[PDB]
Formats: sequence, C-alpha cells, structure tokens
Amino acid sequence: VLGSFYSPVKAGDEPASLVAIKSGPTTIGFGCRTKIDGEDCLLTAHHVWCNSMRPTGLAKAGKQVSVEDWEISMSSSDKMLDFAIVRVPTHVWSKLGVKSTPLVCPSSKDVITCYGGSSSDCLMSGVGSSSTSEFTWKLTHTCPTAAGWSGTPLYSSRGVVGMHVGFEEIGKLNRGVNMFYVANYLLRSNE
Amino acid sequence: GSMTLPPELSIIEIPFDDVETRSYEFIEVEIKGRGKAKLGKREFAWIPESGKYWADE
Repeated sequence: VLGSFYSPVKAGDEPASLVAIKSGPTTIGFGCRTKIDGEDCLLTAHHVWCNSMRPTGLAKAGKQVSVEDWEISMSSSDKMLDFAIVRVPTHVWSKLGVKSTPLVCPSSKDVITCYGGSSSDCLMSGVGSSSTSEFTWKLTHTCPTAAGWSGTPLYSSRGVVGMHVGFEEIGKLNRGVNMFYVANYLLRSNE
Repeated sequence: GSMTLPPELSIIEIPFDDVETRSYEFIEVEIKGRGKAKLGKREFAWIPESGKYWADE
C-alpha cells in the first residue's frame, strides 16, 4: 500500500502549517498551527498529548525544537472527539517556520490531502474526500491514513475542514473531527 | 420544573436548555438509554454515562 495509496512529499515542500510531534526517536502523532483561543495554538489529537508517550519535541522538515511546559487551552477526554489544543509561544513557530492556517467550515463533499509519515524528513501524502455527518462534530473522510497519522489536518484548497482522529470502519472509512463547530460553539472563553 | 437558570448562578447545564436554545440544529446522539449527548451554540452538555458528570475518563 505504501507508494500506491500514498505519494512521497518533498521535505521543505510540506504544508508550513503541519508539524510532526516527536517523542524521543519515535513520532507520536501530527498537529497544525491555527487560531482557536484567539491568539495562536497547536491543534492535535487528544491521545498524542495525553494517553501517548510524553511529547519531547516538534519536528518540521528536520528542524526540531524542544517541547517545554506549554499551557493547554482545553482537551476533551472523549474518544470520539479526541482532540487537544496546546498554546505554543510565538518564538517557537518561527524556529520551525510554521504558519497559522485557519480552519474553515467543512462541506458535504470537499477534496482533502492528508500528510503523514514515520518522521518529518520522510513524509508522504494521500488523497480523498471529506463529508459531514448529521452530528456537526463528526466528519467522514476517505483520505488514506496510516498508523501514527492521528492529528493530521484535512488540507483543502480553501483551507482546513477538519482533523483526522480515527476511523469509522477499518479499511473502509475514516473519521475526523469538525474543529469549526468545536471552536466557535463548544469552546468557551472561560476555560 | 425544567427551566433555564439566570447567569447570576455559577454553572447550570440541563438538556432542556439545549433541547431548544439553539433550535436550528441541536445535536441528538443517545446511547445505552442512560446517556445522551447534546450540542448548542450556548451550551456544552454531553455525557453518555450513568453519572452524567464525566466519570468515565
């Protein structure tokens, strides 16, 4: 499946909004830079920054920075949503050359490009479509993902429509979370 | 009865305030007959458990 459903991505040519979350010599997931609380933050899956191993550093095209005591905006412990929001300083974004790509409103059927890999230096990408379920917090996507891709944003030509969190049916359909609804509806400015 | 409580109170999250409040598309996800999740523009109530106060994870 590697090479057929996925296509190699040129290091340095990958989305400047995507970053790889590394735990020692192994990657624990993927994340992206976006505005949720009002300033700037790192969006990723819940497990990666909670259940998985301790995030030691972030890697972007070989460039890797150490992860310190960064305040977390909010992260639901639910397995369905499974998302985490970390508030990373601004002097860290430039160290990796990360831009803030905003998430927009998803659609019934939009084109998406999923990026993932064993490391930031060995990136690959898939291609699929994203759809919306009856529940405004659940998104369905066919984008071919692999193990350790959790946290990869659904990149579209219009922007980010959602984030890969898991799958509906193994080998059939995947599952993504609609951050748009969680950002302006579920998340409050009190927590 | 089941009525909304004034903002003068600390925290109040009842399914009623979410049955209706955002009347456009209020989420409807139920499971086990004991738990049900609900969504809204001014509410955040969702716990598919027995305690309904987040005692699973």
